[PDB]
Amino acid sequence: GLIKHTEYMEFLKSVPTFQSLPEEILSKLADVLEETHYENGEYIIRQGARGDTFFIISKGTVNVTREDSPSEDPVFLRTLGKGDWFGEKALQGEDVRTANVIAAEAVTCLVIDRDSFKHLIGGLDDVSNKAYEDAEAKAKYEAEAAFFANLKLSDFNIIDTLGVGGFGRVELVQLKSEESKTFAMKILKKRHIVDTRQQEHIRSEKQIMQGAHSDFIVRLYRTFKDSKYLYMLMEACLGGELWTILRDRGSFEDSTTRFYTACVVEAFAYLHSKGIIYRDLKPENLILDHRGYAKLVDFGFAKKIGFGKKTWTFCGTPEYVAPEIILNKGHDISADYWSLGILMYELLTGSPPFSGPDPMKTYNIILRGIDMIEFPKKIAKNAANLIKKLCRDNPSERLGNLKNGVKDIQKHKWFEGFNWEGLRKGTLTPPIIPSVASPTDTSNFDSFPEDNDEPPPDDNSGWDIDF
Ligand SMILES: Nc1cc(C(=O)O)ccc1CN1CCC[C@H](O[C@H](CO)c2cc(Cl)cc(Cl)c2)[C@@H]1c1ccccc1
Repeated sequence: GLIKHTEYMEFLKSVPTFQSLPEEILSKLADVLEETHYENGEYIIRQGARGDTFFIISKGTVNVTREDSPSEDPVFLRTLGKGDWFGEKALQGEDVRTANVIAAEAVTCLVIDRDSFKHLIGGLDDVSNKAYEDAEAKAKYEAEAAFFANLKLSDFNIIDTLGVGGFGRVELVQLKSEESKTFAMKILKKRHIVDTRQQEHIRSEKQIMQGAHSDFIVRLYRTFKDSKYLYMLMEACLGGELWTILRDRGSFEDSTTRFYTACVVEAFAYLHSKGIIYRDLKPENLILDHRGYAKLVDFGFAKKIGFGKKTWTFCGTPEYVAPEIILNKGHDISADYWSLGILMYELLTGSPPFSGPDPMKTYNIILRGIDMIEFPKKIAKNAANLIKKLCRDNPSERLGNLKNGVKDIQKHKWFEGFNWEGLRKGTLTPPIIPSVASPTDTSNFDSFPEDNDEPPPDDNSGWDIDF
């Protein structure tokens, strides 16, 4: 019906999830959705029954209940109303109903069975599948956040240590209910953060790392907190630290360094797309997963900046600080292209190019520039040429900040023959293949002694409110 199709259309444009979708999808949905009516107390879905239908509530309210066992009272889960929906798993295949949906008053639902939804999905356009992916990604992450929001620290067990410092430590943890699932738990002493004045640094680290979805960045699922520590639940990358592998090997070959530099270029293309400066690039910030792919791990100095704006915080290890940071001229994402040049040089030779006996002396040699360095014979011509373009003194003139952004780095002669697409798909063979026997294998990390020392003092000031 023309009227009914427009009423369905105007109703679908009022639902927060469906309104982003194109007109083709919303119109084709309106062409096949059908109305079903219920009354107060009537069961729409019964737990344990089989089903092949998804419901969108267009009028009234429903009570969602469930029983954990046959000899137990039903536990009330939630109440849903106009614009909400339920029964979606019946579209994806699984028929058994895991909860009752009972009408709280007179209800109308717009329904679409499994076969109709499948037939609608089966024949669609190429543009029609692109905004569908954005909405599927958005709801796939909100569902991930909800899975982790249910968990507590008491649901995990410590396996072994991955790293130790003044900050605290990084532990390989296993989820008690699923032994195939292991994570890297970074446990920070709140006292060390307060003594170093990193309250806002750790606060933006949580915001950046959780919102980031890149295969070249370590995921941060959630955080926890208690009176002494902050806990950051991350993706376990069991291939090992790039700094220990670099230490063990001395330096990396040209092709080896190229694959790791390419991993950082992808991570930076993603961060720079969101207006985020990384600022902490060095071999210690890279970790290999079980395949040998490299990912950025630490977002302590990272910062969300506005398009066309600069920042002025003097931060970082002196050898990796860009000249505009030393000179207090303000900096943006182009300080990461400088860092990329420093990383290439250290990975190819075992040492970064600029280093004095203290910070001030290191800053003095940086201000002298990359054209004042005698490049080792070890560094290939194309690699030396790319380093000099990445480490141009003026950030405006720096490669990656020119006409085509990061594409100017990707198109450089050093990367000729490099399969960027194969790297993004995960089919490019990495240069060092780590040996990982299981999710609990920590043999690619150094051994750490257990911490026998006293716990740090309690910190009950509410700067950690969001953790
Ligand atoms: N939450 C979540 C978790 C996961 C995961 O766990 O991986 C995956 C997906 C989602 C998002 N998903 C949830 C259910 C409702 C909707 O999806 C159904 C098809 O199931 C649907 C019904 C109609 Cl009538 C019309 C359209 Cl366009 C879609 C929505 C969705 C929203 C937009 C696009 C696709 C799906």
